[PDB]
Amino acid sequence: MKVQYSFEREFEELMSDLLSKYGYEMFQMDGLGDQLDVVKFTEDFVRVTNISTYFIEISKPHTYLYSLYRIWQKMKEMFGKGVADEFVEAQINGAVYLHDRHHAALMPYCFAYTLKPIVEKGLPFIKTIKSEPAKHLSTFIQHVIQFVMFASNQSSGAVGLPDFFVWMWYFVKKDLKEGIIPRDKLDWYIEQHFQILTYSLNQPTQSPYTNFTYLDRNYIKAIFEGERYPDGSLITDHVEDIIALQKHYWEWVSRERERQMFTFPVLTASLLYKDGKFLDEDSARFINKINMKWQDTNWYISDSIDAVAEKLKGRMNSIGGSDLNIGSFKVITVNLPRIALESGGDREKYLQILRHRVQLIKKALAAVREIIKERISEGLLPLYENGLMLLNRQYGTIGVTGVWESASIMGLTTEDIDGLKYTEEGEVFVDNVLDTIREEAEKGYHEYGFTFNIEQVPAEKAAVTLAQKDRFLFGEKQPFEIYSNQWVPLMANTDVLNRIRYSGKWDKKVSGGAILHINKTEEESFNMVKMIADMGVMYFAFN
Amino acid sequence: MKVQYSFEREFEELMSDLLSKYGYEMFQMDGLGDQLDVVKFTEDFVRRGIIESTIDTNISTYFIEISKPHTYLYSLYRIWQKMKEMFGKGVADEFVEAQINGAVYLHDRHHAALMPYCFAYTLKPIVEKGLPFIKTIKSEPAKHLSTFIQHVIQFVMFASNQSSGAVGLPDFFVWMWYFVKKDLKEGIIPRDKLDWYIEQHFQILTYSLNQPTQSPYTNFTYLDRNYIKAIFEGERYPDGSLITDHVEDIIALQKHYWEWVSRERERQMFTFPVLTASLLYKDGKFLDEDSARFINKINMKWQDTNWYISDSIDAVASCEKLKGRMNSIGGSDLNIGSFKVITVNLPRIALESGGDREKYLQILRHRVQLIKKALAAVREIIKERISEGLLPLYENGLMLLNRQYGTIGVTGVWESASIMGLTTEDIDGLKYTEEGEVFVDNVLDTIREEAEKGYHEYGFTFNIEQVPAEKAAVTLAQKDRFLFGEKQPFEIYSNQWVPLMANTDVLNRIRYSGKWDKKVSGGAILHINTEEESFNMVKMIADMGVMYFAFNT
Repeated sequence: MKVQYSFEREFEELMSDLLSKYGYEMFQMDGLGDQLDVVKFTEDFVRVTNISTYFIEISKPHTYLYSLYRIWQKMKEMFGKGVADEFVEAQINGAVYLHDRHHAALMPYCFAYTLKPIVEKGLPFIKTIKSEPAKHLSTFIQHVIQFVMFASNQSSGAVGLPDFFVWMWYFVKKDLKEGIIPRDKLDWYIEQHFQILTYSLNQPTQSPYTNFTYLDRNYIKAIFEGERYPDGSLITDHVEDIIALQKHYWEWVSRERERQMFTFPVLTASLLYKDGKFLDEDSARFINKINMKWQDTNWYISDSIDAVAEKLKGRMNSIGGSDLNIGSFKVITVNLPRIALESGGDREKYLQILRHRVQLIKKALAAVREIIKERISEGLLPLYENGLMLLNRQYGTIGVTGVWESASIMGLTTEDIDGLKYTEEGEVFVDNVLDTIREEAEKGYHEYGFTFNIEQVPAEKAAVTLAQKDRFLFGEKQPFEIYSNQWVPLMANTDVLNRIRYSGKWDKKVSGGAILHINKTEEESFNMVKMIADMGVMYFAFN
Repeated sequence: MKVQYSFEREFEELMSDLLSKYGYEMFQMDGLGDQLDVVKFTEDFVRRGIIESTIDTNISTYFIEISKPHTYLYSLYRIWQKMKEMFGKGVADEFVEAQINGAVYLHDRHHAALMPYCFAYTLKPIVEKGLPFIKTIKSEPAKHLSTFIQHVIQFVMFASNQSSGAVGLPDFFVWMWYFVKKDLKEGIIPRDKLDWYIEQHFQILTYSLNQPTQSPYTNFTYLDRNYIKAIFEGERYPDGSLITDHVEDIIALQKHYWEWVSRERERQMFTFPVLTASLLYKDGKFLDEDSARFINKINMKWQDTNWYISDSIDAVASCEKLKGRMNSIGGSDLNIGSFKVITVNLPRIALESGGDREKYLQILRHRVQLIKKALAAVREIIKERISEGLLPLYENGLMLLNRQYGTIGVTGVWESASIMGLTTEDIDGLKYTEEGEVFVDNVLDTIREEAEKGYHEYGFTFNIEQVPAEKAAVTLAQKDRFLFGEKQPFEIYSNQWVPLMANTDVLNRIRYSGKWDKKVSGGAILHINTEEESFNMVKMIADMGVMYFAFNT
């Protein structure tokens, strides 16, 4: 049988032309080949996973195809047919990578939420039961769990809870005062509620992506200045209890991750660091100590808290450490190796193409944003209507991947005694690439009325597929089986100091939209942490 | 674009022929017309929210619905393949034709070749082994109540996505009692806050089970002392104590939930779990009169609990021909379910028969015979899915295929009778004619005979259910109207022996349920629109042989 999908004529024409240009195997590589054949898909699938996976996966080609089409329509409406055509061509041939493409015309990527609207209003967007604002710890924890479950299904990416412990403390104290618990059973009641939360957030084939952030004293003071709990108390008056509550959780998981063997929430510590020292050295020494066991907390370093006290400021990171009330509605990544391949070694041409493609990506992000707005107006994204997800606090994200491979193809990498590295010219070249992307991102605000950011994305699948497409198009000229999601590859034989220095040079140019992975005593570890923080690295972890 | 789905030639031929013979409209009615067009489907979906507001769902609903036409089409194809393998091409073609034109109704059709319909579980494996079919986190057997509750919740969520229908937990309170007592003994709770700790876990459980568009369908059963003693004779808790030694603790805990739910159902307005009380009733009286009077009392407020009446506990004793009640609304016995329901469109046969009852019965027998084969095919497919490791509920002994019926469903008994000229109106309201009652008897007895033969024919047990048919009642009527026009005057077919809305004396309604509930072994429900008054009426209904009923308010 053949089934009719009812596209506009011009889109049909476009897809026919692209098919003729690139062949069926490009489409197959893009996930628009056999994958759209339900019988093949189903019979192949049915040969760790169970049936629940099937119903999730079966529709992904189809909702991708619809999303591509819808984005094309909106781009045509906004900028004209040629632009829309060019974007579709770029997405299908792999010059760019639309993330969560099966969701791109239906819902947004991620957000790091505050729990205040929950505490104050409960969960009125759910009708199957009425949920009065909580008044005890058990209710609060339930509500939080349900909120996470609901948000994971209203979005494609991470659910961040950086101020979780702030609001948890309040219900701990309130419960304590009203004698719901015996004091001698406080810690048991706390750890119980940790267990309930942690257990519920590690349930399926894979768990939703959540983030916790250990806020230091500076961040707590800065974020919640003036703000009050429900009882009228000032939040800033309980900084030491909130800290105490966070440390308890951190200690608890390090013991418990052995036993119960869970991943989430992904843990980040946010520390204000200036002039060679931590402004909250206690918290820093605590995290440094805790991490000794598993190295399970990511180090977030900042030199300022102005961002967290219409152009958007605040850190956005797909792994963790996204600031409170910050996110991204969509990421679209630039294939930098493609551009290298298209440039033929000419760096001027490289930068002209880069610039042009980043400009296209902005137009697509704008179009996606308009579609999200359409979804909101259609009553489909209640997290917006209920002011939990804020569109004015979401970036459009320009992604980058394959910086190293791109530089390599340009002949700007080498190897000396200290292993693999960029050449001097290669460092200048990366400087220029990143400065160009920055320039365009910054122009974006005035151009389209919302803020753009940049991230060196994890690219778990993109790093493979973009490489495959480039190999398909450029053959032996593209030697890499996979593109890199760090400034210098994880597997690379290179001195740790170079790695660190690169991160110290380039992390700032993406405003912390990157991570550094670095593979006998506390003071040693802490000396290293300080050394890395001194060099300007904004987000890192040891393995 | 035109997208290829890779069917065998015979199936494509068949579908094209059916298309030529019935027209696109029938396919559109069946869910295989414009619904397969992702663009039309999506464009449609995103403005229903606009129409909603004009008249008076969110994006999470989109990803659920978009694939249903497609997984139904695959399921139909797969069932056709398996039926061709098992019984030959003519049968398979016949079944596909019947399914598409509305002679039968395949339930959960978008799931039918992928997972089973329903089960009423025991929580013993969860208590003893935890949730080892989940890998995202380790889940050792619970030691405390809070953990037990969490595990039950996650089990429900997990099982709800491994099946299409209800998740029944008949012995929930049996196992919850244990953890309550255990935490009381070890001083986890202060005695003086014991009731508070319990209600907190009633809250947690109940919140979570009413908290998705629509919540998973769950069932609770108040087991009377007879059921508890009969089911759990010889069984022990993890501490080695006999469960039967705790009958009065289990009862008290069950009454506590029923009381709390009644008080709380108003405040929070939730629906689940669906409450049934299972009561042993013999020769004019409740064998557990205490529990019956309690239920009677607590129902005075919302009538939120359904009455399950049985004359025997033999079936449920210890829990190869399968015995035990199966009901899609509530009251399925412990360790009972159905892997699939396929309903016979009885009005269709009325229309086909032209008024002749022997023709009617010949066609019916043939249809039920075909349905049996379809159910046998679906069963084999589920077994394939099990061997492919896709249905861990079976691998971990929570879902039991040998404890699952293949279900022959029925809908439109009344409308079928009316089309046949076998209904009327007398002084006590609408009713069957004398000949109509015999006709209904013959229908049910014929299905019964075929069901009983099926066991020898196919090696598993068949049951019968007068299904709720929330959608089938409309679609079947519509299709019949499309095929037969004004000879099918009903906008909707009925899911009770007598239409809920019909002006007919309660006594007749009761009488009909008393005549026919047993023929479908309790696969039906009777809705009927001071305390002693209520109790007397309950007893009057039970004496008449009604097996499952409720009052509406």
